[PDB]
This record gives sequence, C-alpha cells and structure tokens, in this order.
Amino acid sequence: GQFCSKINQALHGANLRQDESIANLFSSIKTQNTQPLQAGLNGDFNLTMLQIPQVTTGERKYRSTIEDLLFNKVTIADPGYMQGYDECMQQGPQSARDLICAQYVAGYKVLPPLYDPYMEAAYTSSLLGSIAGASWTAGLSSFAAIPFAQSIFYRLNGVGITQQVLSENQKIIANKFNQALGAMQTGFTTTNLAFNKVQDAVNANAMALSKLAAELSNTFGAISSSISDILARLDTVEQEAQIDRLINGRLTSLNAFVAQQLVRTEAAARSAQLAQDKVNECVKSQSKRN
Amino acid sequence: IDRLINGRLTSLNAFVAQQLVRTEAAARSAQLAQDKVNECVKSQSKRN
Amino acid sequence: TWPMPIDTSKAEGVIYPNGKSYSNITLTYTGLYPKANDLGKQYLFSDGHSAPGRLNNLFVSNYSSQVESFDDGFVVRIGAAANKTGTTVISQSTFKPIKKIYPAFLLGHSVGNYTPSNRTGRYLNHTLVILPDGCGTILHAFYCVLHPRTQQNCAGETNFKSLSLWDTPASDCVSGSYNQEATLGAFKVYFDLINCTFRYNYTITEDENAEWFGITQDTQGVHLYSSRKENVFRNNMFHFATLPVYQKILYYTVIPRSIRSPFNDRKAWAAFYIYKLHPLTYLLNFDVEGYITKAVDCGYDDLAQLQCSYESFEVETGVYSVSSFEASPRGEFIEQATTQECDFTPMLTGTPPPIYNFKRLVFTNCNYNLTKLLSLFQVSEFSCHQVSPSSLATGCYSSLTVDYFAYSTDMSSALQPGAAGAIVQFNYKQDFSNPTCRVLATVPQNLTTITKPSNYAYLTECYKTSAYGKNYLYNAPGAYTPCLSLASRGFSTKYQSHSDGELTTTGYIYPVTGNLQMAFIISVQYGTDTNSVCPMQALRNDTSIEDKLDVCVEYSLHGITGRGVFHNCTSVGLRNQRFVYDTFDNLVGYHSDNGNYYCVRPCVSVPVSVIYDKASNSHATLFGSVACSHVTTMMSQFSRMTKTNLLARTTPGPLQTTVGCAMGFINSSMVVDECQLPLGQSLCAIPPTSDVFQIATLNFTSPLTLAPINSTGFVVAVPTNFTFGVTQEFIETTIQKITVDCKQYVCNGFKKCEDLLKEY
Amino acid sequence: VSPSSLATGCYSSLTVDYFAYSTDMSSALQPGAAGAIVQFNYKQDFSNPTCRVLATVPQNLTTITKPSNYAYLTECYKTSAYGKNYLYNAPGAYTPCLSLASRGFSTKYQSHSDGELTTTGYIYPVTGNLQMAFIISVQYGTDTN
Amino acid sequence: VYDTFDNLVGYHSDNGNYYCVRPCVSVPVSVIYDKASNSHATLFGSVA
Ligand SMILES: *[C@@H]1O[C@H](CO)[C@@H](O[C@@H]2O[C@H](CO)[C@@H](O[C@@H]3O[C@H](CO)[C@@H](O)[C@H](O)[C@H]3NC(C)=O)[C@H](O)[C@H]2NC(C)=O)[C@H](O)[C@H]1NC(C)=O
Ligand SMILES: *[C@@H]1O[C@H](CO)[C@@H](O[C@@H]2O[C@H](CO)[C@@H](O)[C@H](O)[C@H]2NC(C)=O)[C@H](O)[C@H]1NC(C)=O
Ligand SMILES: *[C@@H]1O[C@H](CO)[C@@H](O[C@@H]2O[C@H](CO)[C@@H](O)[C@H](O)[C@H]2NC(C)=O)[C@H](O)[C@H]1NC(C)=O
Ligand SMILES: *[C@@H]1O[C@H](CO)[C@@H](O[C@@H]2O[C@H](CO)[C@@H](O)[C@H](O)[C@H]2NC(C)=O)[C@H](O)[C@H]1NC(C)=O
Ligand SMILES: *[C@@H]1O[C@H](CO)[C@@H](O[C@@H]2O[C@H](CO)[C@@H](O)[C@H](O)[C@H]2NC(C)=O)[C@H](O)[C@H]1NC(C)=O
Ligand SMILES: *[C@@H]1O[C@H](CO)[C@@H](O[C@@H]2O[C@H](CO)[C@@H](O)[C@H](O)[C@H]2NC(C)=O)[C@H](O)[C@H]1NC(C)=O
Ligand SMILES: *[C@@H]1O[C@H](CO)[C@@H](O[C@@H]2O[C@H](CO)[C@@H](O)[C@H](O)[C@H]2NC(C)=O)[C@H](O)[C@H]1NC(C)=O
Ligand SMILES: CCCCCCCCCCCCCCCC(=O)O
Ligand SMILES: CCCCCCCCCCCCCCCC(=O)O
Ligand SMILES: *[C@@H]1O[C@H](CO)[C@@H](O)[C@H](O)[C@H]1NC(C)=O
Ligand SMILES: *[C@@H]1O[C@H](CO)[C@@H](O)[C@H](O)[C@H]1NC(C)=O
Ligand SMILES: *[C@@H]1O[C@H](CO)[C@@H](O)[C@H](O)[C@H]1NC(C)=O
Ligand SMILES: *[C@@H]1O[C@H](CO)[C@@H](O)[C@H](O)[C@H]1NC(C)=O
Ligand SMILES: *[C@@H]1O[C@H](CO)[C@@H](O)[C@H](O)[C@H]1NC(C)=O
Ligand SMILES: *[C@@H]1O[C@H](CO)[C@@H](O)[C@H](O)[C@H]1NC(C)=O
Ligand SMILES: *[C@@H]1O[C@H](CO)[C@@H](O)[C@H](O)[C@H]1NC(C)=O
Ligand SMILES: *[C@@H]1O[C@H](CO)[C@@H](O)[C@H](O)[C@H]1NC(C)=O
Ligand SMILES: *[C@@H]1O[C@H](CO)[C@@H](O)[C@H](O)[C@H]1NC(C)=O
Ligand SMILES: *[C@@H]1O[C@H](CO)[C@@H](O)[C@H](O)[C@H]1NC(C)=O
Ligand SMILES: *[C@@H]1O[C@H](CO)[C@@H](O)[C@H](O)[C@H]1NC(C)=O
Repeated sequence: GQFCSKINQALHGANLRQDESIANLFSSIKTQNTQPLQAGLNGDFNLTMLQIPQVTTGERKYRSTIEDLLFNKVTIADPGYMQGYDECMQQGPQSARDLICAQYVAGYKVLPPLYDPYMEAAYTSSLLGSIAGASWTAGLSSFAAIPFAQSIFYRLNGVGITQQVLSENQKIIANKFNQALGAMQTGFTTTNLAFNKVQDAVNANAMALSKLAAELSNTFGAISSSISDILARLDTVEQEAQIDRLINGRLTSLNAFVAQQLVRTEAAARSAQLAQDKVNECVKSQSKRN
Repeated sequence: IDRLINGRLTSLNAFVAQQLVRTEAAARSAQLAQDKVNECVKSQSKRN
Repeated sequence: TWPMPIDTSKAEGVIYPNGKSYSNITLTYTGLYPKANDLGKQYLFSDGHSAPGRLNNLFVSNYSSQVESFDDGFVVRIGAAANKTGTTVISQSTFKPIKKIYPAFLLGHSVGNYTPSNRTGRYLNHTLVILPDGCGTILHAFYCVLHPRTQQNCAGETNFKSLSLWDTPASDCVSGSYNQEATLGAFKVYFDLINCTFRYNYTITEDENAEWFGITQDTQGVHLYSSRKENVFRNNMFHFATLPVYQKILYYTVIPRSIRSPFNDRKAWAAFYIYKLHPLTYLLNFDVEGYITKAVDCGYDDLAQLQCSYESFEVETGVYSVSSFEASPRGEFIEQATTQECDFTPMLTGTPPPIYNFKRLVFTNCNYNLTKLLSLFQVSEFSCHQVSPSSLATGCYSSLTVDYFAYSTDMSSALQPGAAGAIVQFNYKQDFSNPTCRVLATVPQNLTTITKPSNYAYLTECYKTSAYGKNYLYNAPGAYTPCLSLASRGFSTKYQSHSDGELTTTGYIYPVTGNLQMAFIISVQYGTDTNSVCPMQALRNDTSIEDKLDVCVEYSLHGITGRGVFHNCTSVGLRNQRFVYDTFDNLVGYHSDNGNYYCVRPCVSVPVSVIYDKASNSHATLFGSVACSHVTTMMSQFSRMTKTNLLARTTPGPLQTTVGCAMGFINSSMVVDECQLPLGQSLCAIPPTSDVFQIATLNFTSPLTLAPINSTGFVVAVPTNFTFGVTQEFIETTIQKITVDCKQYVCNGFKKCEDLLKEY
Repeated sequence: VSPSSLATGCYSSLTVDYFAYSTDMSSALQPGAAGAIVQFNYKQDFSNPTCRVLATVPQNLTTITKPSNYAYLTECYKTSAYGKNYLYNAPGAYTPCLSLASRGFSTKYQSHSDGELTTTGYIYPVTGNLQMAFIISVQYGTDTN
Repeated sequence: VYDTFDNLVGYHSDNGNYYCVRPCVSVPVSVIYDKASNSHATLFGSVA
C-alpha cells in the first residue's frame, strides 16, 4: 500500500494537537492580572523558595530555588537541538546518550518543544502573584490588590477560625507556615511516591525510543539483519523471500510505535485539561471539596 | 493464498481495535455533554 | 535561440503508464521521465538555396557528424511555434508563418568513419532508420545495412560533405497526390539497403498544432510513443509501435533536412527539441477524463520532496519533516588483507577415500581460487543452502570446510536432506546449521593425478548387541561413524561383517565402471571482526577513501559490506580496533589501514524539515541539529536545488539558529504573540509578503501590575463598561456504526480460502 | 506460473528465447549458477513469470538440421592497466562481445580481439540427437490481454 | 471500468450493452430476532 505516507500523516497530526494543548494552557498569561511581591519576606511569610533569585550580571535566571533542586534529581538525556549531530561525532559510543545519537543511524528525530525555558518560567511567576479579586464577592471581573500576608488570613477565616484567634496567633501561624516550605526540599527521595512519577515519565519517554532502534538489529528469521548482505549472498528469486521478512518485521514495529504515540498523546491532552482545573481551583482560589 | 489471508486478517484486527477506542472515547464525551448541559445551559456556572 | 524547459505542471514529456487508465487519483511512479526545468537540445532546420526558376544546393548545419548516446530513450517536442510568425532561417530578414517539421533518425550499435571522406558519423552494421514522408502523412521504420554508393557525393566519396535530405513540395506535395516514397527515394540515392529484416509504415494526419514523440528500448524491442495517439489535444504520450530490435542501441543521429521550396514560397519551420529520459520517481495526478494533468519530479527541490513524501498536491501550511528521493551515484571503498593461497592439492592427488572414511580440509587465513578447482571436474549437481553457487566464489569468510569422498552419482538421491536409506544413517549426514553446498562431479580422463579405486563401498550396519536384538548407532550431523576403527580392516566381498565384540558392522562394495565420480560438501562461516578467508583479487588503486570522503560509497572492508558516508574523526583506542559498533550493532566507526579513524554514517543521515506557507506558496529549509559548516561539506544527500544553492554560496546564506541550520531565512528583531509556523524553542517563522522568511520570537505580554497603596484600605479595579462575549465549543457524542462481513472480506466466497482460514 | 496453466492463459505478450544446448550441462542454467554460462552467454530474467524447457529433437523431425559443434564463450573482457576487466551479462541481454564472436571458433580456446575487447570460445562435437533449450516468458496485464 | 480501489465495477460488452458488475455476495442482510417468542424477520438494508 501507500504505507509511509500514512505513517508520516499520523505523526504529523499527533504533533499538531500537542502544540494546541500547550498553547491553551499558557494562554492565561495574556489575561491574568498580577501584583508585584517582595523579594524574600511578605509580611512574616518567607516565599524565597518559590521566587527566582535576582542577579547583577545579565544572566537572568529562569529557575527558582525549589525548581533547581527538583531538576537536579532527575536524569534526562540532553537532546542537542542546536548542534547535536556533530556532538555525536566528537565523542564515541557513550552508552548513556545512545538513543540520542541513534537518531542519525536509525532514522528518527526528537523535535524541540514549543516554548523555551524562559516562557514557562513566566507562566509560574504569574501564578505566584495573581490578584484574583476579593473572596467575598461574586463574579470574576474585579481585581482587588490585597497583599499576600492579608489574603492568607482570609483563607484561614474562611475555614472556621475566628478573627480573635487569628489576631492573637499571627507569629505562631507564620512560623508554622514557614517551616512547611522549608520541608518541601527534603521530599525529593525515592520513598516519596509523588516524585517517583516525575522519573517514570522520563523513563517512559526513553523506553519508546529504544524499542524503535532495537528492531533494526533483528533478523526475523532471515539470513542477516542487513539488506546489503542478502543482496550479496543469494540470487534474485531467493532475495525477494528474505527481504520480505525484514519488511514484515519492520512494518510491525512502526505500526506499534505509531499506535502508542496516539495513546500517549490523547492521555497527555486529557491530563493538561486537569492541570487547568487544578490551577483555577487550588492555585487561584480555595477549594471547598475534600 | 496464505499471504492474502495474513494481510487481510491484520487489517480487520486493526479496524476492530480502533472502533472500540473511538466508541469508548465517544461514550466518555457524551457524559461530558450531560454535565455541560445541566450546568451551563440549565443553570449558571460559578467556576471559571 | 529560444529556451523551452520542461514544465511538470502541465505534465510535459510524461509517457502514460501501460495497462489500464486511472481517474481522480494521485500516485507515485518510478520510470523513465525527464528532469524538471531541463532545457533539452534545440534543432533548427530551414530551406535550401533557391533562385527564381532554379533550385540550388541544400542549406544544413553540422548535424550529420554529431553522434549522441541513446542510453535510456528520449522525447521530442515538435511544432510548438505553429501559426506564429518567424524567420525563414536561410534569410532571417524574411518573416513568414512557421510550420511543423518532423525529425528523422538514425539509430545504431556501432559507429565509424566515412572513408575516403574521412569524416565521422557512419553506422556500420544493421541500423534502424526512422523516416517521415508523404508531406508528413506517413512514417517508415526499417532495419537494414547501409552501403554507401559510388556516385558524385553519394557517401562513398572523397567529395561527400554530409547526409542531407530534401523535398520538392511544388511537385511532391501537390494536393491529393502526395508522393509517399519521396524522402525514401532521396535516402536510397545516398545508400543501398542490404538485408532488410523488417519494414513498417504508419499513417499520420496532416495538421499543425503541437505534439510529442518518444522512443525507448527494452527486451521486448524498441517502443515508439506519440502524443497524437487517442487524442491530439493533450500532452500525454501513448504507445503505438514495437519494433523487433533486440540488440542494445548505443548511438543515435538526427538527419539534417533542407526543404527545397520555391524561392517565392519560402516557408518557416518550427525547431524541435530533444530531452533525455532518466530513471526518476514522479508524482502523477489523473483527472476525470483519465489524462495526466500534472506531475512532480520528486528530487528537484524541497517542496517536491514534501509533496512526494506526503503524497498529495495540496499541502496545508505547516512545518514538515521529509524524506530523500535523490539518486547520488556512489563510489567504492574496498580494503582486504594479503595472505597466501589456500592449498587444494590434497584433493587432486591420490585416491579419494570411501564415504564412511571421508576427508576433511579446513582453511583459515588464506586466499582461494574456486574457479581453478571447479574447472578440473565435470559438475552434474550443485545444490546450496543459505548461499548461492555464484556468491560462493566471491565472499569473505572466517573459515572454509571441504569434505570430500568418492561416490557414484546414480545414488544421488541418497545424499538429499532427510533421505531414507543407509547413507545418512551409517555413512554421512550433512549439517545444515551453516551455509553449505553439495557438489557432485565426474573426474575426466585427462586429469591423471587422481587414481581410481577398484570398488565403491559403503556401510549398511553399525550396532551394539543388546539383551533384545540390536541397538543401532546412527550418525550425528557432520560426524564420523562410531564403527570407523572396525571398518578399517577392509571389505573384500559384499555383506562382509566385522566385530570387536561390542560393535558390529557390515559393508557393501561394487566395482567402478567408467570414470571416477566424487562428492564435495563445502561449508562456510560468516562472522564479524575480520573474515580472513578471502578470494584472490587483482589490485587497483582507486578503491580508497583519501579522495572520496563525504560521499556515499559502497564499502567492502575485510569482509564487512554496506553503504555509507565516511567522515574524519579523532577517536577510539582499545584493541578491537577495526570495527566500532553501537549498542544496536551499527557500524559507527572504522580504523583504516593507513593510520586514520573514520566515523561511519548511513547514506541518508541529516534531518531535513521544510517550512511551507500556502497563501504565498513559499517554502524554506531547516537542517535540524546540524552546525552550518557541516552542511556545505555533505551537500550530496540533499535535493537537486539545495545542492546548487549550497555550492553557489550566493543567497541569503545559511543561518545558525538555536534549532539548527536554516536556509531561506533572515534575522529579524520583531516579536509576535501568536504563531502559525513554529520552529521550536520560542521561534516563529514569518512568511514573505519582504521576499524571504524571517525569524521572530514568542513573547506573551502581561496586563499591567496593580500595586498596593500604603493607606488603610486597598485598591480595586472595578468595571465601568462591558460587552458580551461568545465562546464556541464542539462536543462529539457519537461515531458512525459499521458492521463488517468477515467471510466475504477475507475469502470472497472461495472454498479453498475458507478451509485455510480454519487454521487461524 | 505452472506448465499446465501456460497453455490456457491469456497474456499481453509472449517471448520465446531458444538456442541449442546439451542437457548434460543442465545445472549451469539454474538460478544463481557458478560457471561461464550465466556470466558470458545467457542470464535468465526473473522479473516476469517464466519457464525453462530442455528438450531433445527426435529423428523423425527432419526439418531441424543439426550443427557440428556445441559452442559457448568462456571470456569477455577489456584490457586495463591492471589485468583484465570482465564484462558480465545483464538479465535477458546479449553479451557485449557478440560482434567479436561472429567470426567463428574453429578450435577450443580460440580467442578473438578488436583491440578493446577480447573473447574466447569453447567448442565440442554433437554426438547423438540434437538437444535444445527454450526460455518462455509471459506478461499478464489489464486492458485486454 | 474500475473503481478507485481497482474493482471491476462495470463492463462494455461485445454486442452493444453496458453491464454493472457486482460481487457474488453484495446485498446486506440483517435478521431481527426475538427470543421470548422465538421469532425472526429479515431486512435488506438500502435496497429497493
Ligand atoms: C522574549 O522571549 C525570548 C525567548 O523566550 C527571550 O530571549 C531569550 O533570552 C535568554 C537570556 O535572557 C537567551 O538565553 C541564552 O541562550 C543561549 C543559547 O545558545 C545561551 O548560550 C545563553 O547563555 C543564554 N543567555 C544567558 C544570559 O544565559 C535566549 O536564547 C533568548 N531566546 C531567544 C529565542 O533568543 C527574551 O528575553 C524575551 N524578552 C522579553 C522582553 O520578555
Ligand atoms: C527564608 O528562606 C530562605 C530559604 O529557605 C533562607 O535562606 C537561607 O538561609 C540560611 C540561614 O540564614 C542560609 O544558610 C542559606 O544559605 C539560605 N539559602 C538561600 C537559598 O538563601 C532565608 O534565610 C529565610 N529568611 C529568613 C528571614 O529566615
Ligand atoms: C559489421 O560490419 C563490419 C564491417 O566494418 C563487419 O566487420 C567485418 O568482419 C569480418 C569478419 O571477421 C572481417 O573479415 C572484416 O575485415 C570486417 N570488416 C572490416 C571493415 O574490418 C562485421 O562483420 C559486421 N557485423 C556482423 C555481426 O556481421
Ligand atoms: C507500408 O507497409 C504496408 C505493410 O507492410 C504496405 O501494405 C501492403 O503492401 C503490399 C505491397 O505492395 C501490398 O501487397 C498489400 O496489399 C498492402 N496491404 C494493404 C492492407 O494495403 C504498404 O503498401 C506500405 N506503404 C508504403 C507507402 O510503402
Ligand atoms: C584463478 O585461477 C585461474 C586458473 O584456472 C587463473 O586463470 C589463469 O590466469 C593466468 C594469468 O593471467 C593466465 O595466464 C591463464 O591463462 C589463466 N588460466 C585460465 C584457464 O584461464 C585466474 O587468473 C585465477 N584468478 C585470479 C584472481 O588470480
Ligand atoms: C490604575 O492604576 C494603575 C497603576 O498600577 C494605572 O497604570 C498606570 O497608568 C498610567 C496611565 O495609563 C501609566 O502612565 C502608568 O505607567 C501605569 N502604571 C503601571 C504600573 O502600569 C492604571 O492606568 C490605573 N487605572 C486607571 C483607569 O487610571
Ligand atoms: C462602552 O463602550 C461602548 C463601545 O466602546 C460605547 O459605545 C459607543 O458609544 C458612542 C456614543 O454613544 C458611539 O458613538 C459609539 O458608536 C459606540 N460604540 C459602539 C461600538 O457601539 C459606550 O458608550 C461605552 N459606555 C460608556 C458608559 O462609556
Ligand atoms: C590411498 C587411500 C585409498 C583409500 C581406499 C579408497 C577406496 C575408495 C572407494 C570407495 C568409494 C565409496 C563409495 C560410496 C558409495 C557410493 O558408491 O555411493
Ligand atoms: C544457419 C545458422 C547456424 C548458426 C550456427 C549454428 C551453431 C549452433 C551450435 C552451437 C550450440 C551451442 C551450445 C551451447 C553450449 C552447450 O553445449 O551447453
Ligand atoms: C557505559 O559506558 C560509559 C562510558 O562509555 C561509562 O561511563 C558508564 O559507566 C557505562 N554504563 C554503566 C551502567 O556502567
Ligand atoms: C559542428 O560539428 C562539428 C563536428 O561534430 C563539431 O566539431 C563542432 O564543434 C560543431 N560546432 C559547434 C559550434 O559546436
Ligand atoms: C583520411 O582519408 C584520406 C582520403 O580522403 C586519406 O588520404 C588519409 O590518409 C586518411 N587519413 C589517415 C590517417 O589515414
Ligand atoms: C547480406 O546477407 C547475405 C546472406 O544472404 C550475407 O552473405 C551478406 O554478408 C549480407 N551482407 C552484409 C553486408 O553483411
Ligand atoms: C494552429 O491553428 C490550428 C487551427 O487554426 C489550431 O488547431 C492549432 O491549435 C494551432 N496551433 C497553435 C500552436 O496555436
Ligand atoms: C586426453 O588427452 C589426450 C592427449 O593426447 C587427448 O587426445 C584427449 O582428447 C583428451 N581427452 C579428452 C576427453 O579431451
Ligand atoms: C596505480 O598504482 C601504481 C603503483 O604505484 C602506479 O604505478 C600507477 O601510476 C597508479 N595509477 C594511478 C592512476 O594512480
Ligand atoms: C580529514 O578530512 C578532511 C575533510 O573534511 C580533509 O580535508 C583532511 O585532509 C583530512 N585529514 C587527514 C589527515 O586525512
Ligand atoms: C542576526 O541579527 C543581528 C541583529 O538583528 C544582526 O546584527 C546579525 O548580522 C544577524 N546575523 C546574520 C548572520 O545575519
Ligand atoms: C508610601 O509608599 C511610597 C512608595 O514609594 C513611599 O515612597 C512613601 O514613603 C510611603 N509613605 C508612607 C507614609 O509609608
Ligand atoms: C522415423 O521414421 C521412420 C519412417 O519409416 C520410422 O520407421 C522410424 O521408426 C521413426 N523413428 C522413430 C524413433 O519413431
């Protein structure tokens, strides 16, 4: 049939609806009202773990303190988007970046993401200082710029703590809030089951690529896994029966790869819709559901 | 004939395996249309 | 001069595929097609010298000494300037309506010189001649030997200038009385037609619009194609003639014509154009009427690679990754080691042993000449397994084993795989775990170093005594029989047994009548890491890598074969030196004989994406993950138009972005919010209106920050005006329901198919 | 194709190659065979349906005369700066040394040369009845076989 | 005359006539079955 035209069109359409899901999640930057916070201590609440550390020289960090601690616990292979074709020639076969250098011997490509790390550092900085007008009003159309320290005490008054307890225990509540943000950076271990899902997505991304490159060294019952050896040892009526085994074995691997990419693309599109509901309810508001 | 048989059993399996995927996805999506009618059309939503 | 290039959007020069007709589809085809925007070669004819009341000598060009090479076939564009005005080429100041003139061809296998004119362009054997005649109404094709005559300037001459044909249309093209043998007569004045094997005629209709004529050759003969076939109003060429010319045509020649019109009636004739055919891949679109409307040469540029890689003509603006459809003719890199000759001398001297006591020779680290060995015998059977007999004399192996014995080839069915009798049970069982061959030969009488025995012999029994009868001891594959020490005492008669108490064996002998016959079993072993049993070769310099570095070559290095590109690296040490492999067993590197290390890449390695904008119909190219200095070295994987733009170095040049090298782009300083052509890493492509693409950046704004005032209350932004906004959304609730008749789909109602389907 | 279906089918073309050939050399016409028959004389083309018949001409058939010697080529090469450059047959095509072979071979291993090319023949006499080889090739198409 | 999937959908005969060619099993058939009364009826879908 017209086999390769339909493999090309399926993966092109999968990569297109991957870009329309990221662009929808990031389109709240252009409409969100925001207030500026202070660098380090807002009232008595220490927010330094969540802020980007400012610098004198023009390096302009794109990573907060807790984000720089989470990214250096995950083992991701650098894909070399700029000049990765020549980096695979200066080094030999280092077998930890081997399915990164197998793009140029198997025949696939890892495409760069839609936004660089400076755009997604602007998405989470607008999530930290969103205005979100006052929490006794109906509607979503006014924006009340009350400080961070005062809007935490309105979230504690909403769950059933009176104003006479909140006024006598300001410092104790601030201390208990401060030593719960200092304990987030001791939870990036293999016992933490919510951190083990960050690594299991990295591993799932890499296991798909190694099942593509490993199906090219199988012989599938032929005399060799190489077409240039079948053409050199047999004659014209025996070559067609042995090449038809490699063809059948390699059409099965491509079908199994393309059929898994669509499953993972739909599952990641449904899960970026859950991240919008969890931002609009937990991050920008207060939840009334357990 | 065993080549045509093997080639045509693969196409039917790939068709039947896609119809069940699309049927479950369209059944989950008609449950979303009930929630969107009972909340947006017949009532007023308080969620953004 | 009047350039008329090939236009593939009208399907110019495309021969319709044989078989049936299609409608409303687009499909890919591999065949003989012209290049896109190829200029071809222009051939201009004219009228000869004419006076009032007189017809003088002919006016021609140097066309009858040009010998072009045929090599695939060609197509001819005829009469593209009909009904227009133009020069009568003999007098360029005279303007007349231009007419159509058909070409005449001479095609042959051998060429020489016209003696004693001593010029060039003489076809000397059977030659195929194609002539138009009858004022363009008839076409002769014949295949004769041309003998040059002996008259004044009739081609066997010291005064012969050039072959040139002519017509006198005031006599020949009188209306109703067309002389349909006039040009044939003018041809017969030049040559004698000796031993003509065929002569065919085809009838044309005189009309002047525009047409095409093609000619190719294969093992069914010479095929002629015409655009006049089945509709004159299109560009498609259809098959109308096959000529029985089975030898390979190498050369052709356009015969110069010069029409002897009267001087008062000087006409103009439209030049014709010849385009060569190439083995190309094309994309063809068939309309409702069945005619090919447009085509795409899939190796011309990157938009064509996009259209042929996704197999459609309408491509829907985007950024696409594409495949390669270019030919890029390869070279050769052969490098094997020198050793001594393998000695087959204990096979050609002495008496060949019996089958149960066969002889085995194992060769490693030598050069063999299997032709020299097999030339001494008369082969009557050559049966192989996982190798062919022809490839056995050209391969490089790690070991080579020959078992040989004497054996009469009337018992040839007892050595077959899985045979019945006592040959496979007690004498010899062949081993089929390696590639192997079985030769059965006769020793001819002139070969006198091979003595012959007196009796063929084989074992019929080998057993141990048991408490109940006999316990037979069968052979293992490739192994000797266990009764071999018991068989060395010899058998003087048929069914003569020998016993050592524990074992017992029985032999059968019968005399040798005629020549001696022998059996050879050859087994080879291919390995990696330097196959050392290699064939004998003559030496040649050219197979090196010092010159042809960054091109695709077909290599054969110490027994390892493949295709690839070799690049200069500086790398790996440790002592497996010769071949470096990946974790998926790819030849990633090679340690050469001189001193150098090379990186090995496949023949298509660099990734290519094309950015396409439909509203302006523009495209640009991105080589992802490649630095811009490697692109100008490896400019041979790419398309036909990318190679010339790379080699010219005269454009908006290659640009280094954060996602690879970019061709057709320009640095900009503009910042966009939405993006229709995203490149990755917050880069966007801006299509031209400018004349090239530009590169912009994605920066989202943010609404301005409301800062807290220092007072008792707070600030709140409250609306003072509003609108109503409408958001649209589609939710799918159902799909189309389909039931399949599985029996009719798979077996189509055939009972032989339905019994094979029960096994699944 | 089968031999039985060859006499009942409708084709678009039908090709028969034929020559004289002794059927004790029957293993040299096989697919992928070793010697000088497939290299310099005849290589069969397996891209179409095809058949290979090996027959003997009986004595009552008197319109077929017999020759005096079976003959085949053993060499066809160009001289080079290092040895010989052999010119192998293509499938279904004649040998390039065909004009050089028309002068005839009167003895075994009698060479002929045109300067650029060189060829060698081998002859041996016809004993018994004459034997012949036929190669038949058919082509099924659509649109009116 | 062929389809876009290369099926012999039609034929121009020798006399003067045109004929439509269909496969040997072409008409769709459904059966309506009721178990409580053990009854059945037939529907030839899309056929006049
Ligand atoms: C608009 O968006 C742009 C893209 O998101 C921002 O531009 C980015 O600025 C970064 C630094 O501020 C650059 O990082 C550099 O990347 C190169 C990669 O090769 C590194 O070598 C450099 O070290 C690194 N710079 C530093 C200081 O470490 C990004 O490359 C650059 N993006 C692009 C596409 O050029 C703009 O800052 C942003 N502008 C505004 C006003 O928001
Ligand atoms: C707010 O929190 C930050 C980080 O949790 C504190 O910064 C650390 O302070 C300790 C003790 O002074 C130092 O040893 C670390 O080097 C600091 N780390 C960083 C990243 O700054 C900060 O001191 C806290 N603020 C207050 C007022 O306690
Ligand atoms: C093709 O024509 C040439 C004529 O040039 C023929 O060559 C002659 O061959 C005979 C036979 O050996 C020689 O005696 C002559 O000397 C050759 N002619 C010349 C001029 O040298 C050749 O025979 C023809 N081809 C065939 C197949 O017959
Ligand atoms: C062109 O060739 C055809 C066929 O070879 C010729 O037609 C036949 O010619 C012979 C010889 O005169 C006649 O006996 C036949 O009666 C012709 N056949 C028919 C059907 O008429 C034809 O004459 C040739 N034409 C020219 C101009 O040479
Ligand atoms: C393999 O062996 C054959 C012998 O059968 C070699 O052929 C001989 O080569 C020499 C040197 O050119 C000639 O003088 C002889 O006339 C040839 N003999 C025959 C019978 O043709 C052949 O050269 C060897 N192959 C290689 C690659 O060396
Ligand atoms: C509400 O206050 C904000 C200040 O946070 C105003 O924004 C300023 O608007 C003026 C005039 O348009 C600009 O010159 C300033 O540069 C703005 N400042 C900032 C920080 O954006 C806003 O315009 C005010 N609203 C109204 C209706 O006046
Ligand atoms: C709210 O905005 C709308 C549109 O910006 C204003 O409508 C305009 O009113 C003026 C005066 O009546 C007209 O000349 C324009 O044609 C109107 N525009 C449109 C699009 O209808 C409206 O006046 C504003 N309301 C207030 C209170 O400012
Ligand atoms: C100098 C050593 C000679 C050894 C003795 C040579 C005797 C060889 C004759 C036996 C041939 C074996 C025949 C196999 C059976 C067959 O005819 O099929
Ligand atoms: C009238 C034309 C006769 C042409 C000359 C006829 C000579 C034919 C004899 C050669 C037969 C070829 C044998 C092939 C080799 C074989 O024996 O295997
Ligand atoms: C793989 O090889 C690299 C060097 O080529 C080495 O550093 C690494 O330790 C190896 N991997 C493992 C799991 O040991
Ligand atoms: C004319 O033909 C002769 C003979 O082939 C050739 O040498 C010459 O170059 C031709 N003239 C031109 C202008 O090419
Ligand atoms: C070329 O032909 C002429 C005859 O016109 C003859 O005199 C001359 O010798 C020939 N050239 C050679 C090199 O033989
Ligand atoms: C023409 O054919 C005859 C046989 O009838 C042959 O003798 C002669 O050599 C041939 N003519 C040429 C020029 O070869
Ligand atoms: C020339 O004129 C004829 C009739 O007038 C027409 O059919 C034909 O297409 C014309 N050719 C061109 C090239 O215009
Ligand atoms: C064997 O050699 C002799 C040498 O005189 C020769 O006459 C004879 O023909 C040869 N046998 C064969 C079959 O060629
Ligand atoms: C090939 O190598 C030989 C051996 O040194 C040398 O004599 C000859 O000139 C070389 N030829 C070419 C074309 O390099
Ligand atoms: C290495 O390869 C380059 C081609 O990129 C070539 O110019 C250079 O001469 C080579 N160096 C050596 C030492 O062979
Ligand atoms: C890239 O852009 C900058 C500023 O727009 C310009 O100075 C530079 O020349 C550009 N690079 C190239 C290769 O044109
Ligand atoms: C109020 O805030 C402004 C902000 O710049 C500051 O300059 C001023 O001193 C503050 N006044 C009081 C009374 O806090
Ligand atoms: C050949 O024909 C003759 C005619 O008399 C006949 O006697 C003879 O038997 C025939 N040969 C064969 C083998 O049938």
